[PDB]
Amino acid sequence: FVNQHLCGSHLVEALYLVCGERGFFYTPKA
Amino acid sequence: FVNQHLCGSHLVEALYLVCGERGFFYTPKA
Amino acid sequence: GIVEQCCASVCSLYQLENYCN
Amino acid sequence: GIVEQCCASVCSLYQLENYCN
Repeated sequence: FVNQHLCGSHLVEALYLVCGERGFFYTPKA
Repeated sequence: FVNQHLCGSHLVEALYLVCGERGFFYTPKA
Repeated sequence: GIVEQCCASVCSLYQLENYCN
Repeated sequence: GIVEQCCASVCSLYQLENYCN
C-alpha cells in the first residue's frame, strides 16, 4: 500500500502504520 | 480539540494539524 | 513520553507543540 | 525530502523506513 503518491495526512498515516512502535519523524520542508 | 485523550492515529493526526509545515516527531516508547 | 502525557492522560497544546520541529 | 519523494513522486517502503526512528 506504500507504492503510490502519499500526501498530507495520508503520508503521516503510512509512516504510522509502517514504523509501528519505533515512531517516526515527519519533516515536510526538508 | 487537543485537550482530550489522544491515542494512536488520533494523536498523530493532532500533531499533523497543530505542527503544520513545521512537521513533528512521534516517539511512543519514550 | 507523549503517549503517557497525551494518551494515558489528557493532552495539552503545550505538550503537543513540544514535539513540533 | 519526504514530500518530494513520496507525494510529488511515488513513494517506496525504503524511503518510508528511512524516517522511522
